Amino acid sequence: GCPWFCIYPCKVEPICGVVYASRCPRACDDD
Repeated sequence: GCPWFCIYPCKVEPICGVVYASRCPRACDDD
């Protein structure tokens, strides 16, 4: 299943970008 951090992105980087990369493995299959 996809993590909600990756499903519901935010527009404030790099704090969102860092967590995005770390909390969205290929497991999500890009939704």
